[PDB]
Amino acid sequence: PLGSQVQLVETGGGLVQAGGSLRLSCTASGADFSFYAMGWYRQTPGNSRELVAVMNLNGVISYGDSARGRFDISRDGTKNIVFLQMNSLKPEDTGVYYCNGMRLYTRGSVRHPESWGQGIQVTVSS
Amino acid sequence: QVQLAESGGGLVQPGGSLRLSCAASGFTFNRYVIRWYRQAPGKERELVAGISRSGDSGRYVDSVKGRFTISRDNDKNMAYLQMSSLKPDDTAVYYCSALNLEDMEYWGQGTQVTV
Amino acid sequence: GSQVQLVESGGGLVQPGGSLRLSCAASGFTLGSRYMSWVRQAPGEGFEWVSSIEPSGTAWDGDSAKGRFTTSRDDAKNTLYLQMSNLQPEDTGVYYCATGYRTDTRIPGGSWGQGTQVTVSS
Amino acid sequence: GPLGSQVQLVESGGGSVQPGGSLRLSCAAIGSVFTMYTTAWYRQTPGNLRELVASITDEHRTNYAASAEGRFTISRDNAKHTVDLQMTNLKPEDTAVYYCKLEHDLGYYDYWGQGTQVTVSS
Amino acid sequence: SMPFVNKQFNYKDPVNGVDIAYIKIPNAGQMQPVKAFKIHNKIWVIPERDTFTNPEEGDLNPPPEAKQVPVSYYDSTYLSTDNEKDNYLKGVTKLFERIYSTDLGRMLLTSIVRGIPFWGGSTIDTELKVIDTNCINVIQPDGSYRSEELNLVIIGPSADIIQFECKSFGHEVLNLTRNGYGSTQYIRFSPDFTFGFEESLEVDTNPLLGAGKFATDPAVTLAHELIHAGHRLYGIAINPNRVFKVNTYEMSGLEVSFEELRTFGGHDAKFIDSLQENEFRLYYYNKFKDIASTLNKAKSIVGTTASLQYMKNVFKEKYLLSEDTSGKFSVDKLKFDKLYKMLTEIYTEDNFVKFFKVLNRKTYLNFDKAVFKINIVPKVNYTIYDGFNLRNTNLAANFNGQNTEINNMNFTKLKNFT
Amino acid sequence: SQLQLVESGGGTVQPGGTLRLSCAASGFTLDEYAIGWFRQAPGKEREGVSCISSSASISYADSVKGRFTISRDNAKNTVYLTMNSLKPEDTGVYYCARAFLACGPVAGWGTEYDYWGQGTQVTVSS
Ligand SMILES: [Zn+2]
Repeated sequence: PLGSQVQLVETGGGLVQAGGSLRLSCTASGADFSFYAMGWYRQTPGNSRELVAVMNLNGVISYGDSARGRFDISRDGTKNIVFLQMNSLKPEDTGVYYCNGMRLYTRGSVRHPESWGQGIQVTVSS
Repeated sequence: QVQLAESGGGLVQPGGSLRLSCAASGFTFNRYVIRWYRQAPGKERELVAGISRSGDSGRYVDSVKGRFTISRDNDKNMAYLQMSSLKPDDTAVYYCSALNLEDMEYWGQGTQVTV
Repeated sequence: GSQVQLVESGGGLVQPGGSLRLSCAASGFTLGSRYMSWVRQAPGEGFEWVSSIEPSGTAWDGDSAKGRFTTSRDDAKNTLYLQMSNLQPEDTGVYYCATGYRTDTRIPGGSWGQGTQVTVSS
Repeated sequence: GPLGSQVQLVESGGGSVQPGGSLRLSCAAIGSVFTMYTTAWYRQTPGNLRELVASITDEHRTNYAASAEGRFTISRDNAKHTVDLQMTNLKPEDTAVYYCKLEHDLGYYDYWGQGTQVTVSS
Repeated sequence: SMPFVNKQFNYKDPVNGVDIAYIKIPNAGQMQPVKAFKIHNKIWVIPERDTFTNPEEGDLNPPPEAKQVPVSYYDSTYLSTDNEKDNYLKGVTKLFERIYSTDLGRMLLTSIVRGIPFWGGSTIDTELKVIDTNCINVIQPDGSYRSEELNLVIIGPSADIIQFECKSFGHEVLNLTRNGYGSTQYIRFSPDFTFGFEESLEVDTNPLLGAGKFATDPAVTLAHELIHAGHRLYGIAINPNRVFKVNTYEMSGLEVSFEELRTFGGHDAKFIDSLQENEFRLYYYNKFKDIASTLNKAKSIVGTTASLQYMKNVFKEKYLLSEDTSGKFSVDKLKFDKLYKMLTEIYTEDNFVKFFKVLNRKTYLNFDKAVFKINIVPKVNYTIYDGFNLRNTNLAANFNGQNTEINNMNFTKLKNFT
Repeated sequence: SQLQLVESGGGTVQPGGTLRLSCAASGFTLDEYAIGWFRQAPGKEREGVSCISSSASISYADSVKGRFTISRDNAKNTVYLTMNSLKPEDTGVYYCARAFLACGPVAGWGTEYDYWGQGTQVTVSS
């Protein structure tokens, strides 16, 4: 379980009225390294796990279907601290949001599993 | 994300019985071999049982033959380590792991059992 | 399973859109233990692989079968099947049951039925 | 097209001397992992068996046939990948084709030279 | 003088069930049978993208763009047509011949052919039994299928086209690549691409300088993977949790395994400590003793019409065991030392560069610069004896054949990694 | 290219005589094939005589030790059986058969011998 030493502690979920905003946050502990990419996935009731927004240190950002323009992802430099500013929330954004961390690798380097947070609940009333 | 959630452990009397269970998610379970390890505080980890992908066949470390039984439910993505005739040495943190390709071994959290 | 016999039937004259079911009675070996292939040949042309079925029962489709032809097998009756649907003039030809997977040429050691004629015309 | 041997044993030297004379034999191994071979010299007369004269390992440990003891010395150059046989006090009986052998120390395969003539006569 | 691939294969040649046949790999039950080619005893080539060995890599969908690392290349259409599969097959066979044409490569390939995975699959100690993940099912023209042992499969790469690697199926209680047993090795590899590197060491070991002026000879790349397979077939691979951090940037946290350092060779391989080196050899000397013991105590064999004594002799041939007048096997320390040193110190990327006489990265701790499309199958482009540096042309000197600017007709840059 | 095994060198000799049999291999290399010699007298079973493995590991049937010598020329891809002190009992058709890498046992061999030649006749008579 040597990889289980890295932990993704996530904060900033909660209740909000439709049209409001939330800011999710995630700080990693136990890492002697800087993640190449960090981001956010979600799982809505009765549906599988989908990408919300993920960004790598070269500035590339990938989004789920309705995220770009509404959800802004940011990161504290190369520190393993990442934020999700969720604007204009809607009721079907309700679900559990997980942190994600991906280490860099090259063709000849050691590979590592990705890191995942335990999840935090976001629930937006209509 | 691959997850292996183990449970069924605790404090047991010499001669008692235990059933360890592991909940597997996030990978194609029926294509993975399932292992049970253990590790006392002052000793290196030790493999205790392993079962073929299909449940075809299992093998056991000598110290547990006839006392321990490993099994898998490929319909429910569950693995078990049913234990019996517990001994004061069998006390350790027990780990379940899954692997299909050598060197690509996914681990569980662990469950402490004391005799 | 040395001496092998394959006898197809089910061919016929059909109009475009129509349906046919081919069968092949196998004898001398256990059909369910082999890879088998449905193959067709239009006059003056090479063989076209239609579909195969595995010992496990999994069927695989060539281009002509995809979304239209269902390959299946009755183990106890030692019989293979090709349910055809939405047939079109370009499906015309002789249809063979042949041993092997993705069979489309006569290969030493492979066995073939005698074929059954499929004609699609309006 | 055609493929040649992965390793080439290029023998040189030898010749024709009178009894009591000396001759040197040499062999360059081209393209071999010289380290994983014993290097030996053999000799053969027509109709007879190819016989060991002397061999030497990568660490330069030598082995001589009884005929070679006290007059022949075998040496080995692990940088140049050569093996040499210095013959002295030669006798008519030493007349033969001499061959170098690269003998794989794990038994994988061997390489043999073409053969170099040594003639001793008055 | 015999070729390693004693037959001319075309992708569209009809199956025969012996060296051309549709095959299924074990525990990939839902996979479609794939056409395969037995280019040499114990060695099969499958010109397909590898959607089979790993069930979590069952398609060629790339990750989200943010999740792709700089050194990666995705093209889901690569290796989808019969013409590409034909060219892939002939590219792989040509590389095998190039390797086999050196004494180093002949030796390595001999080790690979005789490195049969051990028959250690029974729960009964005294019963020899194959391990089924060291076999494939070979479909016959009569529709029957036959289980066949094999040491080596060359397969096309998965979604990442340039992720070349040597993998093998694991076992419930045996770590086959590190207990001396060995296991069938699957090498994701493509002869249709190669990597740009830089002749200047300063640039080659800098992650952003240069764009990859020189092209790696794909024979070296294949040989690299074949060296891993050699370690793994003899069950002497170094545990992948033995790694050392790249201390030159650093906060990336990049690491390379000892297994990789050993495989590359040269100055790299001296970072492994001499104390550890002797210990690994002792460990595996003991594992070879254990295998000889298991063979001496073997009383029966199952799942084959081959005799028990023959199967015992197969493994005497693999591990170079001694046999006494009672028929008992033992490990000869001189032959084991030579076998071990050969597998680990002789068979190295750096030594293949010396035998091929090509230009190559001088260290494993370099940085890839680009991927190029290539086509080594035409003899006017690349040969068994010369690679790109055709000795009968102006490409003979200064590694001009690997110079992607001088020999620019032989390279199409597909992606810069910098 | 094409697979072939050709025995030759047989004939009629007298008791005490000598014959050298050849086994020429085509389509495969002795670098990876063992070669065993067999013989079948009219009306009796086949019996193993001798085998020489790909690494030149050598075995003999008891009734032939000290009389026959098996040897090999990998350059010629040929295996030889030099037979001295021939006895009437040695009469029969002699065959060579390949086996991958290793020799089978002198008696009780299995399907490891997967290919063999048409044989060569050896007659030992006064
Ligand atoms: Zn490597």
